[PDB]
Amino acid sequence: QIWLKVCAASDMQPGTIRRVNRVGAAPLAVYRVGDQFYATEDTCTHGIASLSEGTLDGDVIECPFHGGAFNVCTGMPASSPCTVPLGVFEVEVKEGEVYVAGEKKL
Amino acid sequence: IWLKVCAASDMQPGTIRRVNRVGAAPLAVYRVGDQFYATEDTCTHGIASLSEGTLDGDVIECPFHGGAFNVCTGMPASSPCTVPLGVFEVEVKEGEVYVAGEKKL
Amino acid sequence: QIWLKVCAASDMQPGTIRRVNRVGAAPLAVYRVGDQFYATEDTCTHGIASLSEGTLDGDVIECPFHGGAFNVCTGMPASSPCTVPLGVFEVEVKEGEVYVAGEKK
Amino acid sequence: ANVDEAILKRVKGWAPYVDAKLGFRNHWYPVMFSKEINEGEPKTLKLLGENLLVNRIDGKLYCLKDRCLHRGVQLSVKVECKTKSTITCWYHAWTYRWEDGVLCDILTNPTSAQIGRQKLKTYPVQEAKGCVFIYLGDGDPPPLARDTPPNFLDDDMEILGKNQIIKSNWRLAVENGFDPSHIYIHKDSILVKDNDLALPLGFAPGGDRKQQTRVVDDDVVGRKGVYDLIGEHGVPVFEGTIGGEVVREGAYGEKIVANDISIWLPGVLKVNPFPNPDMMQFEWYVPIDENTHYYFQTLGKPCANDEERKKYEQEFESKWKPMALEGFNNDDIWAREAMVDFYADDKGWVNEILFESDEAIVAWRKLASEHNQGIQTQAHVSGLEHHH
Amino acid sequence: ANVDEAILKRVKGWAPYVDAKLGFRNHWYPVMFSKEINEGEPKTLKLLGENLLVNRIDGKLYCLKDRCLHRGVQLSVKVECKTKSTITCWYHAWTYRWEDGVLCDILTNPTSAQIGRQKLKTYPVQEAKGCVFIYLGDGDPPPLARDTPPNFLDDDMEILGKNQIIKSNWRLAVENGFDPSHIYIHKDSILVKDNDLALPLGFAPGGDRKQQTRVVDDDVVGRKGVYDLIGEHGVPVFEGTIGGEVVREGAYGEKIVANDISIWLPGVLKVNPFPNPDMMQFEWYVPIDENTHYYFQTLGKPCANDEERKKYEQEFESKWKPMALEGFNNDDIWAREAMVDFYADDKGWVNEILFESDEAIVAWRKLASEHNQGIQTQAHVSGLEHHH
Amino acid sequence: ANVDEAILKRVKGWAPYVDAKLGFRNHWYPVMFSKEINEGEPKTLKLLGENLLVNRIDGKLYCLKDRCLHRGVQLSVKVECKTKSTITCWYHAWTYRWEDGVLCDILTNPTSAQIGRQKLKTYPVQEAKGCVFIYLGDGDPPPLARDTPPNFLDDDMEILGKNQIIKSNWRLAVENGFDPSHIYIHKDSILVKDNDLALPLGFAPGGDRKQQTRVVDDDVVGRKGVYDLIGEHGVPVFEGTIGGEVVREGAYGEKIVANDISIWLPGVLKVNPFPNPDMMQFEWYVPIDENTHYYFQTLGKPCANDEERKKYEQEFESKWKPMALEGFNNDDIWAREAMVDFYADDKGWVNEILFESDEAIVAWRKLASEHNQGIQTQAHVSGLEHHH
Ligand SMILES: Oc1cccc(-c2ccccc2)c1O
Ligand SMILES: Oc1cccc(-c2ccccc2)c1O
Ligand SMILES: Oc1cccc(-c2ccccc2)c1O
Ligand code: FES
Ligand code: FES
Ligand code: FES
Ligand code: FES
Ligand code: FES
Ligand code: FES
Ligand SMILES: [Fe+2]
Ligand SMILES: [Fe+2]
Ligand SMILES: [Fe+2]
Repeated sequence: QIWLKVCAASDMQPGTIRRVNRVGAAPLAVYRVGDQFYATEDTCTHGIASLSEGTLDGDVIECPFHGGAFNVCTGMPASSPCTVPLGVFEVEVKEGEVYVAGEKKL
Repeated sequence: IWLKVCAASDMQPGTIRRVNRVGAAPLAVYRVGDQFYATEDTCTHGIASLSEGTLDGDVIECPFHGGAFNVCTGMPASSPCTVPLGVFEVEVKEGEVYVAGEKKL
Repeated sequence: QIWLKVCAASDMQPGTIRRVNRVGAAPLAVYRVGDQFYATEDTCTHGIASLSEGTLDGDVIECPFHGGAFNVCTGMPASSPCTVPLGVFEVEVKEGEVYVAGEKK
Repeated sequence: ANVDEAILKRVKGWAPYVDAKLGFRNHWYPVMFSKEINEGEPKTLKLLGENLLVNRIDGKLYCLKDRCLHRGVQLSVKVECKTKSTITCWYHAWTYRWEDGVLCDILTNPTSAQIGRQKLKTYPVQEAKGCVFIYLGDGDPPPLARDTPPNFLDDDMEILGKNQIIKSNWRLAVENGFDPSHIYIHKDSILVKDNDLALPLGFAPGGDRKQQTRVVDDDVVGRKGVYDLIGEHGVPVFEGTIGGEVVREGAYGEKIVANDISIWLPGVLKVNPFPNPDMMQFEWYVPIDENTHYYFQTLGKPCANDEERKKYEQEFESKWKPMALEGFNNDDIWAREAMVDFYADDKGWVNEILFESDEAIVAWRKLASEHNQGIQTQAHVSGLEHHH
Repeated sequence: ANVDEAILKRVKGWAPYVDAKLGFRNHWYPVMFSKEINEGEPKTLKLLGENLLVNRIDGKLYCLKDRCLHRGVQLSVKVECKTKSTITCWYHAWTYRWEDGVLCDILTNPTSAQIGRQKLKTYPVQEAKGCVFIYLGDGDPPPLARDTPPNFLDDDMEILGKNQIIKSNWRLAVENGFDPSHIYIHKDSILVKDNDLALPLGFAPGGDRKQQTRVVDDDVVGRKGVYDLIGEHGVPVFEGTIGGEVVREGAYGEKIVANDISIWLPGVLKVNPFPNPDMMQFEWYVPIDENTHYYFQTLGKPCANDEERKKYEQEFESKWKPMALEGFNNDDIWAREAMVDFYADDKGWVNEILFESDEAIVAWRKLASEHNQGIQTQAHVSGLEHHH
Repeated sequence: ANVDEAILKRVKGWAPYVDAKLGFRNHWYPVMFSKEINEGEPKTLKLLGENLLVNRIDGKLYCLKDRCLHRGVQLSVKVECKTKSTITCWYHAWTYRWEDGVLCDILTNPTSAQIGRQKLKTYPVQEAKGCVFIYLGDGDPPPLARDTPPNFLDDDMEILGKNQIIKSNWRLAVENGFDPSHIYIHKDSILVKDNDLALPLGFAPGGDRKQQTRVVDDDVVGRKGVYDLIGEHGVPVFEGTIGGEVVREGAYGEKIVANDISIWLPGVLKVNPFPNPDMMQFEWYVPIDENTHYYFQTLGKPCANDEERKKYEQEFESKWKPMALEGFNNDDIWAREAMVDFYADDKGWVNEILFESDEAIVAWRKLASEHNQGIQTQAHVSGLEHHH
């Protein structure tokens, strides 16, 4: 479906990440940066790691396998060895419920 | 059984004195503060004289390879030393340092 | 002949170097070190570099090719790879005019 | 110890494994066959960077470090065993007991204070299934079974094999071994045609991550390992395609092999059944130094009597060894060698781009990182260094 | 990046050039002749430290990095071209398109998420005058003309040549070639006698420093280089003296050669006319790794039709290649090799004692330092590194 | 300079010696025999890591550094001696005087300002006793006698010998030669049987540590050395026992040799008498590089006239060279080679376990540390480095 209910916005602390599993599709990661919410593909583009098992530092997610990293707002690589941008998914808060797009931007 | 080494005042804190024994291997006497300790003089790792080494607290550093021993326990404190030193009983009695002619256990 | 008039003292800013060309002879370098003037051969003794294209650090000129260096007062090497001393020329400032000796030492 | 700290900081999932270039200390390792070491004829080898001497005395195996305490020469340059129970250094004649390494005599100076006071390093040695295992570690050893795969030590299991030195780091040999997708390199092996094997080109995995492996950290004998379960939910590939066109087919023979594949610390693979439905392959990748390993291959077949064993040996010689140990696994050897350059500067551990079947490899890296019994270091080789 | 920073700080005039041990990135370099690379026959080479594969498909040249994205093996250990437009790694069958390097199939796992989401590095390749040029650089290439000397690409200029691997750093080759005084080493070359050359022993320079060269940095096609003008105010040396006594003479032949000598980025020399008054020599010194270069020698002569081309080709094989490319330039090869030890630790760049003819070399060093299009580093070879 | 500072810090008894991997500067060293260099035939060698050229002009030896000032090539790649007194570099014809190293001409530019303003390094050379010595040092040399053992230079002493290159560091050679207990390795030498030597297996020391050696710090000729006195109060060991059983006997011949054994800076052993009562052996271990030395062996015998010398020459060639210099010292060569690995990472200098007869070695290390005339560094080799 177009918008996927994740959780209540209050169920995520600043600087945390939640994995969103999807029937028939690859998982997403939702990130809380301050009061804002962002989402990418959960699988690192450099390999098979889950970015939701990584470390968030401001708006940069660090992959747990090789220390590559991405900007979670843009999906662009921030650290080697990552070179392929992440798919970015729109997040909206409606009645304090977090929703993530089922299709990536562009 | 007891050898007369020196006056206690003859040795400054942090100093080492070699004790030659006729018919026997030499000993080393160490002053750590106001306490005294005695070990074999010969490093267990080779043929160095520990009395030519450097005392840092209760640890004697060998001049040959930088191995070290705790002078109270005779246990190695730095590589390459692995074999414990013979420890010899010390007594101060009447301003006089004495070393047991025999090793303790 | 001997003394050569190079320039007005004021024509050189402090910490700068001026090349003095001489027909039938090797160029000189005139150094202004604060309010004092010194003169050497211009050609680094290690190569073909012009010391006038180098870097003055106090009374030491650093060659621009290899980072060799010389004390501009004594001409002696201050940094490798320079090993052969620079020819030094006496300098006198008289009435705000810079004069350099005809020949060395 | 062994690798730039900037690389170890990047590989958060398995830094101890990446650091373990010289291998894991405090495990048993096979180094030769029993029949290669004869009564009173000492043999030299290098294990985890350390030069060792092995001798058979009254049929029992003893292992001393092949490095004199005095000036650090190898005793083996000129072996002088002057009594049954001793070896004498050729240089200044420091003499050591095989049994405990104690410096018991010095022929150049029998009054020396060193006599009885120094000890040369000894390691436990155990023979099992015609194979010589050395415990490259300190203190009383664990049971051999801890560091062997299931069934290897079975009473009825008859073990034959082959050993040789290979020019790659041991971990490249392990990963190649355990890698489910590497089956591709075996697609034209003579074993496939000439023993009528079913052999896919690869696997399309299915299920979640956890389902791809079974981690054993609860074996009763203390074995620690990983089973590769890719084929439990996976569709095996028998038709490989480019742009939708078939370009390659797997092998559609009758004989089903490699149902269960498992890797065990310290680095020994078990493939069951293989290379035939009634046999098993066990192979070790034993660290020699940073650049080399023993590829120690064994085949197991249950046997009930000398009739069955002798027939197994003839078949081993005429078919299994040439067709399988060589004809199949020779391609693994140069595959290992081909990875050397990427991982030689330790940057391969960061730059590798993994895909789905590498989940087996990752599970092994984590298992190895968490349950290894110590990291061998160059200081172990040269002589341990400390200020307490 | 490549050299001890204490050394770079000393060589203020040309630190980038001293740092460019692996060569200059983002230039065109010739690596082989067209006729050496046949349809569907991929060829391996190393350029600026990178292993590359070149292939010809429907007559066109394509260049891929010879290193699988997965576990970093060379594809060329066992080339598997399964369709005309792709290569399949022999290990796990990751499959890449020659035309853009896109990972387009994986035979061992057709469902893998990596498919279509990874790209193997490709480099532009262009054939001109029978020579294969690779742009070892990133993004859209500049015109080839930028990185070729004047006249190499002229319509009528017929180019023939030879290529070989020489064990020195590329910069030693460049400097030897452009060095006015090194002509001394050629005084007994078979070409001097057998082609009646006038050849001095060296030059006594005249005029000032700026007049010793012409620095070209305003050519419309963007080429950057230096002409050696030592002979414009210099007296050529025909009588070599020790203590005023003549111990060697130059060569007093009729044919005038080497009127203009120029060196151009990225490292190509033009000598005109040479080895004969109606011909030109162009030679490249192409960095392979820190210790080796391609010595890519070409001779150009205007030919107006096919009869002339064949005539030239026959003169080349029978005369110019053995007498000039070999008989003259063989001495350059061992000259280059003789400078390796002094520069190998990078200390020769500090300790060298220059004299006046080295003004040309210094002009090149400063040109190359200012106008190169980037410094190749070991990280370009292994994988670029950056921490947020 | 040369060794990890953490190792030099540990070896407080003899840090300069441990640091002296390349040898000691500012001493004389023998490098070849006089008869090996003829008039006007320059000879290359490497000494303390420096490439050198030696020439004989009007009977006299001269030594130049074999490295052109200009681009650092070896002149010896292509020797051009164009006048009796000069050598001309093959590359750009820089010309140097043998006598003082002055750059006196440049054939490629006779107006160069470098002429008369640069000096190629020279070293003093002296022939004595048929041997060529080089002072590998700066400034005015001391007398040769300073760096030779007592009696080597006596008027009557006839010296014959042999030289070869050995693959160990020079210090391992010195220590092996001076080591009292190393005699064990010679127990089966053909010399011992065929020249009926008495040769113990070793020595049980007697007396105190101080009586085990005699250090000479002489200031008449300035020689510096140590005598081995282990046999003065020591008991010769003629039977080797293990666990109280005799396993080996020494040699009970009549001839008593090696009464006095002394080692002298810069590293020359004297054994008197040897290998026969009427003769002495002097042997140098001359550093070539960190891994290599000249084993320069000489036998000396006082001879009064020509027919004594002639006779000595015949006995040397027929007997002493093959039985002693080879038949005895060949075992010293492979013993030295056996210590390389342990000392190669410099860790042997910390991890060695010394016993009583090593007091001689310790006395040498301390003597050498206190009285050497300079440590050769890698910077002496490439060019001395200093920043203001
Ligand atoms: O190292 C190994 C040794 C022998 C057989 C295999 C194998 C694995 C999977 C499928 C078929 C054979 C293997 O990996
Ligand atoms: O690299 C080179 C290749 C060919 C010719 C020359 C040359 C230059 C000047 C005079 C004579 C020949 C050269 O330098
Ligand atoms: O290698 C050597 C060099 C010089 C002397 C000896 C020697 C020492 C003691 C007794 C006999 C010979 C030796 O072995
Ligand atoms: S898998 Fe994320 S950085 Fe490699
Ligand atoms: S002899 Fe004391 S540390 Fe070696
Ligand atoms: S030319 Fe001046 S330091 Fe080299
Ligand atoms: S090195 Fe073995 S006894 Fe001396
Ligand atoms: S290394 Fe090429 S597909 Fe695995
Ligand atoms: S390198 Fe010797 S003259 Fe140029
Ligand atoms: Fe395999
Ligand atoms: Fe040339
Ligand atoms: Fe000897």
